[PDB]
Amino acid sequence: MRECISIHVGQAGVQIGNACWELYCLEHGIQPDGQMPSDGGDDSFNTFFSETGAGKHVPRAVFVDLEPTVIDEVRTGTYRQLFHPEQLITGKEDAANNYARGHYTIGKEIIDLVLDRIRKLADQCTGLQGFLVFHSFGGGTGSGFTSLLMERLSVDYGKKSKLEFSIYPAPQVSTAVVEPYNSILTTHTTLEHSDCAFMVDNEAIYDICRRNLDIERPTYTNLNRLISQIVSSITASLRFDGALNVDLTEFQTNLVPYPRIHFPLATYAPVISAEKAYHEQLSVAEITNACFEPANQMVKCDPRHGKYMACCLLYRGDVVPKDVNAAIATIKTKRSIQFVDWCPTGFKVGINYQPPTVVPGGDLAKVQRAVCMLSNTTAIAEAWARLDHKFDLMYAKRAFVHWYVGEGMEEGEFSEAREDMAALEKDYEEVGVDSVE
Amino acid sequence: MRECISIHVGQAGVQIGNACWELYCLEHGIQPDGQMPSDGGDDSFNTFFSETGAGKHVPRAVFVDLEPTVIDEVRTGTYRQLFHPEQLITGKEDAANNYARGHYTIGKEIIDLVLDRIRKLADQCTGLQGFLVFHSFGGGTGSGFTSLLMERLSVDYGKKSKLEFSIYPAPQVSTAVVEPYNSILTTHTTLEHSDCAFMVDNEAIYDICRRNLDIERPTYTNLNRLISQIVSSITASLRFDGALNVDLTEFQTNLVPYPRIHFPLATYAPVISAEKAYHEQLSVAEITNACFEPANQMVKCDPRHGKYMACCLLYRGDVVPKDVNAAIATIKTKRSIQFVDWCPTGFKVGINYQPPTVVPGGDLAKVQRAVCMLSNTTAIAEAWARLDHKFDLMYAKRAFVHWYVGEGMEEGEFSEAREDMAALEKDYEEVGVDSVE
Amino acid sequence: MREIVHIQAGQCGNQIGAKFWEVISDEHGIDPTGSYHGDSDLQLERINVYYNEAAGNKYVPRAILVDLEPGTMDSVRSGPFGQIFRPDNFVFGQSGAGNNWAKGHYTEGAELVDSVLDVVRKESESCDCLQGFQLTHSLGGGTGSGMGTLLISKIREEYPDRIMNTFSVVPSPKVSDTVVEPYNATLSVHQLVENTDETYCIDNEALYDICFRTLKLTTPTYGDLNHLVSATMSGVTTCLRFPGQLNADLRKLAVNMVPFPRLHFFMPGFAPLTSRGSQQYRALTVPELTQQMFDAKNMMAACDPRHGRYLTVAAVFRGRMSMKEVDEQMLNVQNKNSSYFVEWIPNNVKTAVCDIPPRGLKMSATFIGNSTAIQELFKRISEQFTAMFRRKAFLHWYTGEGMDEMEFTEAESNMNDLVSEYQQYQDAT
Amino acid sequence: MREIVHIQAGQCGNQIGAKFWEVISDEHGIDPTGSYHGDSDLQLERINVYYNEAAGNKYVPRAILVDLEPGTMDSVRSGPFGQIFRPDNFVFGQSGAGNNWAKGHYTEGAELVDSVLDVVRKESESCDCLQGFQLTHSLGGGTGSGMGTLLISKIREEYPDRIMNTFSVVPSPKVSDTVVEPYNATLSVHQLVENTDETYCIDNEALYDICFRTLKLTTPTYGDLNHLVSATMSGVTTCLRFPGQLNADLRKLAVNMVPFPRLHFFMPGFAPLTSRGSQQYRALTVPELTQQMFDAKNMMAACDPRHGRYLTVAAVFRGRMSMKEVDEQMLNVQNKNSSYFVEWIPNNVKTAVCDIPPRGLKMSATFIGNSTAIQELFKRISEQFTAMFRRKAFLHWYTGEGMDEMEFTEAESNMNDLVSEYQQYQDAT
Ligand SMILES: Nc1nc2c(ncn2[C@@H]2O[C@H](COP(=O)(O)OP(=O)(O)OP(=O)(O)O)[C@@H](O)[C@H]2O)c(=O)[nH]1
Ligand SMILES: Nc1nc2c(ncn2[C@@H]2O[C@H](COP(=O)(O)OP(=O)(O)OP(=O)(O)O)[C@@H](O)[C@H]2O)c(=O)[nH]1
Ligand SMILES: Nc1nc2c(ncn2[C@@H]2O[C@H](COP(=O)(O)OP(=O)(O)O)[C@@H](O)[C@H]2O)c(=O)[nH]1
Ligand SMILES: Nc1nc2c(ncn2[C@@H]2O[C@H](COP(=O)(O)OP(=O)(O)O)[C@@H](O)[C@H]2O)c(=O)[nH]1
Ligand SMILES: [Mg+2]
Ligand SMILES: [Mg+2]
Repeated sequence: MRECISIHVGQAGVQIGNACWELYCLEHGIQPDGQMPSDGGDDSFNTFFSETGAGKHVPRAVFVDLEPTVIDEVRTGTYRQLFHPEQLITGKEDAANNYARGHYTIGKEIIDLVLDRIRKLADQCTGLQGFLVFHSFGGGTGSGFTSLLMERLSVDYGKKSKLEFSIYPAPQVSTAVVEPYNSILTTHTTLEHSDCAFMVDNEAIYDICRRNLDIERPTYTNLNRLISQIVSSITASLRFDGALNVDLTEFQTNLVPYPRIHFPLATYAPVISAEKAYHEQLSVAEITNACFEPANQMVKCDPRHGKYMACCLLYRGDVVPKDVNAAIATIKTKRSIQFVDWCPTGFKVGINYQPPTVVPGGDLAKVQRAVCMLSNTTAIAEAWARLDHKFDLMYAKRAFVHWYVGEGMEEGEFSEAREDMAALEKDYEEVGVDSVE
Repeated sequence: MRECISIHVGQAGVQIGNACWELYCLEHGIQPDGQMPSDGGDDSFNTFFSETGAGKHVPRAVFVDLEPTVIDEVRTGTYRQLFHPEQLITGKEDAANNYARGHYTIGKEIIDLVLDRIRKLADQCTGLQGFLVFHSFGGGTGSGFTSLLMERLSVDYGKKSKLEFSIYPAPQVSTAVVEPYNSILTTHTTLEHSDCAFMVDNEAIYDICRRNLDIERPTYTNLNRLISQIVSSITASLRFDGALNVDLTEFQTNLVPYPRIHFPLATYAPVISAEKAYHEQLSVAEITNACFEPANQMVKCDPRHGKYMACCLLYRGDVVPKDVNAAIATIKTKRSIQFVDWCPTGFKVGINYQPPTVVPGGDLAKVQRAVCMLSNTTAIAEAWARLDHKFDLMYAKRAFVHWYVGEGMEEGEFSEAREDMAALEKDYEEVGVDSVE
Repeated sequence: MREIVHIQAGQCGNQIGAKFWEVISDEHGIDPTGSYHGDSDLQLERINVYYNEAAGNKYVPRAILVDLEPGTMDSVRSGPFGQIFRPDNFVFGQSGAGNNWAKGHYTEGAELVDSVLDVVRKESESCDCLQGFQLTHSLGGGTGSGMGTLLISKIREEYPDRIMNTFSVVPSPKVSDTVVEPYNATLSVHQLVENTDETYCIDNEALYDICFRTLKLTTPTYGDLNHLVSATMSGVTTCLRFPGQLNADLRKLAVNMVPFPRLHFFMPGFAPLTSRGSQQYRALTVPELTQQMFDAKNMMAACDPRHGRYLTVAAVFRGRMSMKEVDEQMLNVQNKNSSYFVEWIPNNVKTAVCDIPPRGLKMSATFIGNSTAIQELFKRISEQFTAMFRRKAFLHWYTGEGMDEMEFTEAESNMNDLVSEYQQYQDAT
Repeated sequence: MREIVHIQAGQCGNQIGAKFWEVISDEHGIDPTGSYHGDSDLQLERINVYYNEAAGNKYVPRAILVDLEPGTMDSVRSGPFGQIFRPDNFVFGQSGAGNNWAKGHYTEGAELVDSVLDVVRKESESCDCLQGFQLTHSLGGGTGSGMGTLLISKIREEYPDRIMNTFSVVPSPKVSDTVVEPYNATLSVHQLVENTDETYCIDNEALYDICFRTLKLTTPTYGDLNHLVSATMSGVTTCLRFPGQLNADLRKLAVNMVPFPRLHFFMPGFAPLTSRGSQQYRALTVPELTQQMFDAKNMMAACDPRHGRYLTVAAVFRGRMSMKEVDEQMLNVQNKNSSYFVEWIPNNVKTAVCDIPPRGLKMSATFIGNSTAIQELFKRISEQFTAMFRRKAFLHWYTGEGMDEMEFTEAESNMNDLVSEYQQYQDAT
């Protein structure tokens, strides 16, 4: 009865949801037809699966893209029978790595179609908590249409807990050229709207899928499994009764000290292969040190170059709360994990009774416990300092600006987004320092 | 015992009744031979099917046209064995998009034949309530002969509840050129005679059959199915016992505040295809918001450009009256649905225990509940303002007037019909304003 | 003796009454046929008030079912407990009121009412000593507002001393079920204040809450709402039909509850009202039944009593219980709510206890509340009336049926001569 | 008589309470259904304090379970002993506090609290003579800190004389479970010092030790920690529910343990606490139970009592034992620790003996300690508060929910008007 609908913008957001809704069907015994064999659940599915008249459950997902091809693979894939076909929204031409086409030219066409499909879902939700917007900072749809959409949901709702799961652009891996433009522009808009936007990077999952999973060749099939285990473990406390539950309203409360700073970086553990499911015992003390280890985070940032402002350990499965305190009290004593001077209480702890399940065809191993760390840290200021530096090199020559001015955007609006991003950059410098006396 | 005969004028009215009487035979188990297998009805058919001496039921329908071809397809179609062949009335030459030929030249020939066939049916009716005239505003027969017929039935009966189901001319779709002439002339006459004329537009069903049913190519076979579901759901309370029944005398009472304003626009829901019969649950709260949504009405008018004077939600099937109040009390709180200042009680609610059945070969889906909204609104003044504007452009050049003067009509009679229509146009302005103090 | 002739008008009054005679036939052990099949003679002791004994030890309900269309009656006469009524009593027209008061009171009502009163006068002379006539109808419909209030004006002229209690389903505050229900109500309240000894205002919005909130019914049909109205209706006359430790009747509830003859518009209430699971998690005591009545969320008329003062209060109880356990609780809710009760009526609680509980119940209540909370019931309708009437909307569906605007000028002023009287006796020191 | 209404706020207070009503239903022999299935009438003698007797000889717990999300309640209502509560009592919202005090006390708390107090007032009037309300919540959460301290401010206005004992799970010194738990604590201690007659500070860090050190639990889940909190909770009111040789209640523990009305922040303690094997290698004597309480490693509030002075001390004992064997040991720990007890309260030990032991125990204790050792409990939190607040971190998740910085300027000063008072009455001659 604590319903939570999810929006999937861009090619990245749909392909993430193709693994997320694959994972949710396995956690509730749902077939791809929706007909779950009810031959123990007890309204566990309710936060994502509005039930139809038959024995068929359909998801609370709005898959939106401006180009049809990534939606049409869902429409012809295994989960054809699952999704409501009015939710699968297509445009005609993509925004095509153009923020202004996602926000002014093409995005204005179907934005009233998307807000209609949200409002049909939001009316049949009786205890609606918040939103799960899946998008990327690189593409024109995931930047332009999301920023157009987050303008509209804060107008229509405002008080709902609007959460994002963004694909942050990597420092040296960039599959697009104007990622320094689409990321600065979409963050200038989503700053005053999104309650807590979870950063995820591709390169830091290229590190994890090569090292921790021992996969030589990780695919975007595999990177979306690890993001699905994050979003499942955040919504594991809603869907399943835990020893210490945590709502989506609790995440924005415990992790966001200032309304500007709402950019935590997720971290999942244990990420081990099937051969290494043995050879280690995986205590809650063992899987907690994996999260604060800087090599195992999922945004390419060095947390030793900054300070954690608020960490959020979301345990699930066979977890004992006394050994939790044994795992956490040691980490505040370690010097490499340091907090900010004003935060003595740098933790929010959640425990679920359900283990993470493994998707068949997956690369993770069957483990009896997991942890989804959601740590808001000062180390992301190193990430924004790169991205303004990638912005300032391109914009000083006025490169690629005519692809954005010719789609309705002011040239001076880039001066607005960059100076606002510079104002966000000094905020981590303002918060990262200690207090006088 | 609450009998209700129906008249079918013009090519449109016969083709509508070919789907309506197709639908009524399936709701009562009637074969096209009339021999229903009586191997639960209990005088349900009585309001339309006067029984013969054998086990054969014949309809209370008077199919009239001035040209034989649309009648002859009924005479050679599947329902040859059903209809009484004296009811199937043909002329020789059609009125042929000439109101004056339907009202003076050709219509005067068989008008005494039609009034004879009505009076033979009206004598074997023991509890006769009213009439169901099916016609169009465009054609010469559906405009001319109906207006001649409605003159005669108000003379002979007067107190009966004469209802019309008119095909209103679309704003940009016109299959005839002199539709701005035939529609103004037929409304000047049917105003003082018809008790409550239900407007239906083709273009707004072209919208619904393309969008809501996902049919790329809707035929006049398909548009007449949706009008048949309207007229079945209005007469569902007569034919079937409901949790809250509604007679045809109740519609003219609840919906007509002033004797001029008697033009509601019908709206049916749910209109969903067979693939989308799943993927949604269709509560009585879900199917009620579909009716007041401006995209799902069946006259091309914007109800947000006006005010509802009286709405009439005719539920049927698995409908619970408490959730009805849950569905309706929310809509009076919504700002997009606004009523007029003098009408606090803007609803008439009816519930039937019978679901709508689906015709085999139909495009609608099997649903357990439905709603036929009959909403008299101020937004139809936008429709008459177009149609006078289409009238005033043609008549100022005196275009097409010689086809009407040469058939017995005065040229000054167009000044009578236009100034009367202008007097109807200010009535929605007079009613649409609020009250002083 | 003290027989009661039940009259049903409109679609609504038939659907209430067909459920009402389902309750009476279960309280008296009557089969679907019409024969007695109970256990004790206490069901047969006062069987005669709602029943005439036919030949062959069968009982016909003393009921007169009136409509203007055959659609409601054929659902009644063919459903369960439809073969128990006499086929003479089903006096229905053919034309239908058309959800119109003027067609129900002038045009199609007057062309049937002489064939109704001759069934009334047939049943009234079959009564030994007539107690009075109970009527079940609505105020939003056309028949039940028109034909019903035409029957009361004929009966009070022909039976001036008999009690005339009507069970009027007053329209709902949030939703409407009729566009012209402010017209059908105000033209009926013109006829209810002068010819009824009492009138029980029931709202469909309030029963939508009580099914959802109190009984936890996710899908309440009309068959579930009408079992709550009929639980009041059998609970009002349960001391007239059964022995009790303190018997009341329809004249005790007339005298004690009507301090001024216009101010006879009551709100009912029923207790206990439990869910399926939540009835074994609750002790059925008289202090539990008492506090369940007097709150806001158990009033079948959709108005909070906290907005007004209770003028008079009746609490008809059923089942075996002790009188001190009653009389303390009738005092206990008057001490803590001394501002909520009216001051110049000291000890304004009528008590009645019947010895026979309802079927499947250990004990039960039936609240009757006469409050100034239903001045807002007529503040709402007369505001909805005047907003429609100042534009003269829907006037020609009434003026064309034999009516002038002077009918509306009186009926609106008659209601505002009643709104000002509840305001007078709420402000009274 | 002397009935106690149990209120549960937050996820934590529900998980304590669902284990707490597992202990009470075993001490009174109550089945999972709700019926009595014990052996003696002493369980039924004072059954009425935590139970209302429903119909059919079933007992519902006098418990009001409050949350802001349905995730905790559906674990409660579907688990063991979940079919025993009334479905009316589960008053939960939908939005969730979001681990926020301001959303628990201003935004989502106020939009539910009127539907909670009407269940309080329903249970309070079902009490014969109300003793007072016990509450189970946390100070690190959002609901239990917000909705709980909103319930106390409503109740103390409506019930000023009744005792208001809260079982507050104070946050841990080493680890946190919440980033903003210095904010949720300080805004709740602002509301606890003015509206609670007593408050039992419990730390999860201290129960992590007692499970590992004292009971030798390598894997203690919350179901093992909550059986230690509920052992205190049933042990506080065990002389109110059972006869004893020296009966205490929640007012004797209020008067004897609160020398100054702000200084009502207690630390509990339980004895015996044994392992599985190590319980047959130990003589269960009153001198064994006494010295097990008064050491540092059996305080459920994570602070050493050696850093302060015991102001007042209560030792509620269970099971049959002799009073001299008690009263020597209550003197014996006061002679050797004369500096550890406060000087200007001579003979500062309250004694209570119940005759009924816990199930499966020969004898048992329940320590209540009011010390100046919990000035370091607030020296730690107000230092963790001021370090976060001087940078105004996480302020906009509170300022955006209807709060100013003046709320924090008072709540921090109110806690330092309490730290200075324990320092005043530890330095007192
Ligand atoms: N983690 C992850 N990222 C993906 C995946 N697929 C695409 N991306 C990211 O998406 C970014 C580009 O944005 P897209 O989603 O492809 O494009 P868009 O948002 O639809 O906008 P358009 O360019 O107009 O199509 C790239 O930088 C990729 O990092 C995926 O399967 N997993
Ligand atoms: N909804 C609907 N409208 C129809 C259908 N067939 C014809 N029409 C309408 O009928 C209008 C023209 O009137 P007709 O009925 O064809 O002609 P008529 O009324 O017989 O008069 P004549 O021109 O003399 O034949 C067109 O504008 C169409 O919109 C149909 O099957 N369904
Ligand atoms: N309580 C209740 N009210 C009903 C029921 N059926 C209809 N109504 C009410 O009756 C009113 C319509 O009156 P109705 O008798 O159907 O129309 P009439 O026959 O012309 O008088 C509506 O306002 C409904 O709220 C029912 O089963 N129970
Ligand atoms: N002793 C104990 N403490 C708990 C338990 N579950 C949660 N907590 C504590 O409760 C705090 C979280 O409060 P919670 O009620 O879950 O959040 P809320 O619902 O927003 O108030 C954490 O600091 C935990 O230490 C439990 O089972 N036992
Ligand atoms: Mg893309
Ligand atoms: Mg034609």
